[PDB]
Amino acid sequence: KKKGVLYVGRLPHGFYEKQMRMYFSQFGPVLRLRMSRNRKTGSSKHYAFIEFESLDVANVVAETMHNYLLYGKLLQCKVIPEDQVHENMFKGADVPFKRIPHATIARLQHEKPLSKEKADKLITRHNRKLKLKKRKL
Amino acid sequence: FKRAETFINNYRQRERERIRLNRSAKNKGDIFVPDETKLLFVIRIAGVKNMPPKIRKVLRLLRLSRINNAVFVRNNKAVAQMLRIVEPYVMYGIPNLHSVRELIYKRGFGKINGQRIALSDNALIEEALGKYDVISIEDIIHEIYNVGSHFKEVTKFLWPFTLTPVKHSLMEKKVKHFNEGRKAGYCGEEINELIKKQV
Amino acid sequence: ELLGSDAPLEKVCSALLEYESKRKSNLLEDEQDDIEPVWLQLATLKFIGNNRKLIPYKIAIKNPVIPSSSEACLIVKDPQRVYKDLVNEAGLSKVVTRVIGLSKLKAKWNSYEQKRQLRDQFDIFLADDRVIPMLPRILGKTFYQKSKVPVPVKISKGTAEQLKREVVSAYGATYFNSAPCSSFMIKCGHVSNTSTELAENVESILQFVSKHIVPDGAKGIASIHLKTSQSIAIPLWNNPNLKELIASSRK
RNA sequence: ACAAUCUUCUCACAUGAGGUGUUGAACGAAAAUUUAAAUUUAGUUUGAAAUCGAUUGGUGAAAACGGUUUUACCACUUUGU
Repeated sequence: KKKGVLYVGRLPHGFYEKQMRMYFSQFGPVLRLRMSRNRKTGSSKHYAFIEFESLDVANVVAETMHNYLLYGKLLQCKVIPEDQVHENMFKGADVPFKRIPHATIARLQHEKPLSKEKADKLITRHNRKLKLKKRKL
Repeated sequence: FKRAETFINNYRQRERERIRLNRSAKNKGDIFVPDETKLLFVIRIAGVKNMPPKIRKVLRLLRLSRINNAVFVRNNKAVAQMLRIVEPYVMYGIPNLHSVRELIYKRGFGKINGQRIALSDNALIEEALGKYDVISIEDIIHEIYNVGSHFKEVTKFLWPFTLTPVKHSLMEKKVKHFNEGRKAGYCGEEINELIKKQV
Repeated sequence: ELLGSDAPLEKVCSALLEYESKRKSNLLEDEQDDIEPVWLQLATLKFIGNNRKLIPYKIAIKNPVIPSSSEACLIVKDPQRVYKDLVNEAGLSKVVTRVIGLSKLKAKWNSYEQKRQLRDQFDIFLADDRVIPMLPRILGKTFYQKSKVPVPVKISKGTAEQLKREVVSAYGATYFNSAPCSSFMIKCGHVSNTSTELAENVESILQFVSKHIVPDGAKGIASIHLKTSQSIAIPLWNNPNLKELIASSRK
């Protein structure tokens, strides 16, 4: 009935979204699963949130997987009450992350086909850029 | 039921394979291509769940889509590149005359009408490969060993072998994850010993 | 002169030293001779790096940037008794404080806390040339992001005199870690260096950069600045031909 | 099945080129840059620590019927020889 949201922390490296759903769906159906990831690189933040169709199922999973010695880490499973569970907390759940290679895009942005007008829009007033430093002197 | 450690263990193995594949393919486009032999014997030793799709496809191209499958392949650059890609799962070496004869005489099955049919009589071989001057098992053996003109046709006709490890000893029957001690990679002449245990 | 047919050095660095000295403004007990380092900035017209090459560039310099009192941890391929004996034989104990085999480094320091403890125990981490590739693992971002990158000391043959030569060369050389970017910062020294010494360091670094970092050297160079951890990036020199170089390259 | 392939050196002629591999979070200075967000980046703190804060450009590989959903490092050599 009530959708129970479960926080899992201290996830061993490799216990990611596919592994969590495949494992936690055993206890019962899993509605939305999102494991936090860094903006720049998309690497795991080692904690996640899961939605279970019934709060009682989330209670059972919390009582069985909390302090689980897994790959040298104790797995922290605790149910978040709905009053601090936020509606946006599942934003981007079940959707694979896109590792944008900002270094690669910036590389192409550095070395891409360019025309005379864009070169003029690049040089601008570099003399003023030098002049600003000269005023700082 | 499955426990969380297996899911993590699978992931670490998958990323282990991903790192190996990138290293082997990128900046390591070199293969040693075992020489002084035009024939190779390859057997599928291991397999992993959620196998990388590139490995999954290369295995079926080599016709090693199931564990304990054994295939005769021609020693060339193309096979060696694919064999390097799927190295951790396959054991390969140089089969001698005794192994090739024994494998064909004892564990050779032909794809007749598209089913696995035992090569018990030369009548089927003559009917299936008569147009290539292949009439007997010995014709199959000669073609395979010498890599003749119709080596491509003979290999396609031949069904992959099933060299499942044999557990005769009481210790072999009891120990866990027994696979005869089958290592992975290139063994050279040792595959004849592995063949001798199976045939 | 290699820069743009001119060398606007000397005066620029003397001014930087005068600025650094002049902007001076409990008591503490664990004091060191640490001074603000000298940072040479260099902007190129293209990304000099395809990917972060976690192996530093042994830019040989005549005024060492590493203080001679710095303790060194030597990372060698196992066995470890062999190179411990060689260090003692060559009298590097005051310099090569600890020698660690590779497997022992992989086993005894597995925690990040253990990795951090080992990292802070030493000032420089020398590593055998044939075990550098292993070190991106076993050390992780605790070393390779927190300003402790192992140095590739070449001790393959392993005799007393080569060890001494490699170590003194290791201290005598500055290091830069190539990363994908157009602008990069290289250490030239510290304020304790005189104006002439830093200028000697600058020209030697630029000679190394033009050959082994920028494929087209000075033509690839866009602008150069001198700086410390806090000061203005004082422009040492700017390209006089970049107006046409950018047009030719970006077409 | 909490086991697995993160390299214990290469090639060329003492010399040159190569090795593609980094936990997350927090604090923080001032610099070059590129086309407001993005790349390098001093210096620090930390039990493999965690309670919303996800950024969103490009490449195609299979099912499916030219759309559609599925990849949980597919990155510009860009997802199945």
